[PDB]
Amino acid sequence: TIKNFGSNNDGKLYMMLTGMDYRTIRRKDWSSPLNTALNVQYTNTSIIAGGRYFELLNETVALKGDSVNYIHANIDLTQTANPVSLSAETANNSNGVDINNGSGVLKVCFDIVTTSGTGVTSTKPIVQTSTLDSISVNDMTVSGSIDVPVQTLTVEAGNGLQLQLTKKNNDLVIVRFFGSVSNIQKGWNMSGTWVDRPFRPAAVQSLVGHFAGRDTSFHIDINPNGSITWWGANIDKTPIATRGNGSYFIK
Amino acid sequence: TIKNFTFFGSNNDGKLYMMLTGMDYRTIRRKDWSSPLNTALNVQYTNTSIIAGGRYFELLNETVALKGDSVNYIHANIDLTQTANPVSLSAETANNSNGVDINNGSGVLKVCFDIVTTSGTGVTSTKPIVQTSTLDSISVNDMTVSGSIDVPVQTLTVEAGNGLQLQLTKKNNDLVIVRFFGSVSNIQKGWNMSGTWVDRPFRPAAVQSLVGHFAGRDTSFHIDINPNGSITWWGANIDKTPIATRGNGSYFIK
Amino acid sequence: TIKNFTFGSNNDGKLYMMLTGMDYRTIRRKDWSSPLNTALNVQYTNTSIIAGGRYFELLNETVALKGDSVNYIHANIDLTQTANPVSLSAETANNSNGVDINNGSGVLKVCFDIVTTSGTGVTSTKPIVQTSTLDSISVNDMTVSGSIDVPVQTLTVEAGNGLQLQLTKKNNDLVIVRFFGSVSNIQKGWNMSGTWVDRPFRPAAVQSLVGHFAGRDTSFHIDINPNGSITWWGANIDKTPIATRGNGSYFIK
Repeated sequence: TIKNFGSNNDGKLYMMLTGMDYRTIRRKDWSSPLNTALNVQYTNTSIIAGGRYFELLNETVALKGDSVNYIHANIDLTQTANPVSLSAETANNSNGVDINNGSGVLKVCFDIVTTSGTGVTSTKPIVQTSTLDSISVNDMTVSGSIDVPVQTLTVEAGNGLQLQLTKKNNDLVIVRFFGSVSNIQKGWNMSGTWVDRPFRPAAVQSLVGHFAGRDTSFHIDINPNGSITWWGANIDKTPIATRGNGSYFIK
Repeated sequence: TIKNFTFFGSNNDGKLYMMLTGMDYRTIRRKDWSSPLNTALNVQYTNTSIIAGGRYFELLNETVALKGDSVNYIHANIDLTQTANPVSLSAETANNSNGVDINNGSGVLKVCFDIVTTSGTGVTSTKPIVQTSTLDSISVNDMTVSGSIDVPVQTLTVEAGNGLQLQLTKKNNDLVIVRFFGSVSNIQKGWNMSGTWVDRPFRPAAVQSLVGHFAGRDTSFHIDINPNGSITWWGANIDKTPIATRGNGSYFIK
Repeated sequence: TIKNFTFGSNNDGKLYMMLTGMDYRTIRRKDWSSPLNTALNVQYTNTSIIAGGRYFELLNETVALKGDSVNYIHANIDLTQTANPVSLSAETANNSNGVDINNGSGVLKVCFDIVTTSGTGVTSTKPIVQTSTLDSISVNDMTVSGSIDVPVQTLTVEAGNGLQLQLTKKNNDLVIVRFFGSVSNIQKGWNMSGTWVDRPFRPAAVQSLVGHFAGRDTSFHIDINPNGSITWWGANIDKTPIATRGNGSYFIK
């Protein structure tokens, strides 16, 4: 059975409070769903979809065998007896239908159940997405991963030197050295392209590199203006391969 | 028109809603279900929901007149004494948000939610005010950030001794990048540098070997930052003539 | 006094808990005005609390404290006590019990404040943290005043030829490699003859990591290849080992 404990304005209100759109859910299994043959029984699961709260209380959905089943909550607000029904479908058919601003049936997938010919072999929930703008927090613990913006830049610095720069969170940069340097003196600026503004550090950064197949090393300074100063020893006309990773903060 | 739902207790629900979403009186929740329409020096909110002070209301074809050649700060104003129309919009020359607690006392709440810049003839750009979620501790599985994460940063300059200087920057109380400066002289391999030890908040759990480079040379050194904060020299021996020491090395505290 | 409001109260309770991402072991709490500390008492002037998705207000509500003690202030919710389901207690420990009052019977106890006293009055107060338990967050900007804890994995590799690597990976992305051991019998371009880097630490692209020979002016680098093998790119080393040290960093992604 399904209990359905409203107004369009409350639907919108609740969606805004929790930061959900029409393509996700809030979901809590208070007790575990139970698998029997080609069926899942939701014993006590609460769902919020489109800001509308409902409960799955010993509600069984029947499955297709040897398949990945996409379990959907389907909300039809005019079906005043049973507004919510469950379906098992061959694809994620979530439709993003706005049931608080317009007519229509909201379909939203919340579970993925894989079956053999005779029973359930695995279950994976659909993620519950909280879409937020700016967060001020004291502490955070992450069990998976944080995805931050990444930008890349290849710089032909001059004299054969190449830098491949990767910047994450607009702050941490790792520079990978490539190419082969020749015709440069200590203290000389390299003769090629300056580092693009978004990768320039606030203060001069000395990055250590290594000459491949040798026991010798160099460093370069990436200056705040984007210029690059050579601080290895003088190199004559024979190019020497330059390699290594160096890291700096922009901020 | 403005549809006023959480009004005429409404103050108890207001407080409840503010608490659930983590908002104070100086921010909003806001959703344009359809785009506002800009026409000459006017913005027409076609279908926008706002929560201000935990009070939910809708702007349905509600137009605000704008000042020309100006940055217009669009405010929602909530005055519970104006029983017939407790919410109104204004376009103002500054952000005049006032943080007034309308759920516990009298007063008019003003909160800016849009910034609309105009030429002489119409809207040239619109930028919403950010919706701030003020949270204490978060446990999350995964996060995607489109802008940036700001984490705490601490810096320390250490006169390590023998002319070596370290400038340490620590972020999230964990990742440290050390920048070498100064010039080293009169030191042997294996000796502790004769100066100041690294302050406790920058000390690593395990010894960290940081590679540096001698400016203008093909030669390098490393130092160890020991868990006790001491710094051990692991370049070759250096005589009386100082040699300039540079380079960035990174380590984790934890 | 305690004024109760959220008392289908069970369904609204679960609804509110789900909207804010709270379980039965935390609260939402806001002092709209400052509590008053008066001798061995705290007077909550105007404080709202949500516990188990139930909202209530502490209005001129005084809790007597033990002297020279750390007092754990609890909200206690017993839905069977219809006329006054909520009461406050000051206790010698955090005795929060996580009782599910919206699905089951029982008294929920949840600590929300820690009030420390001298012999005569309050010396400090510290609120209990309000925990938001969320699944996936999509955000524009975030500011953190404390710290972010991300996953950390470590790996020690007996790489071959005497070279040892200690790798630490954070957020499944940033790796810092610490070199140890002493290397011998290797040439430039040769793969180290030991254990390859485990799959979870392998980079998408070849990473050159610079190291230093302890007590010397000389340096080397190794390449960690996407297949997990490690290629020597120092000068050739004969039979006599040389101690290898240093930190190098790379991104996996």
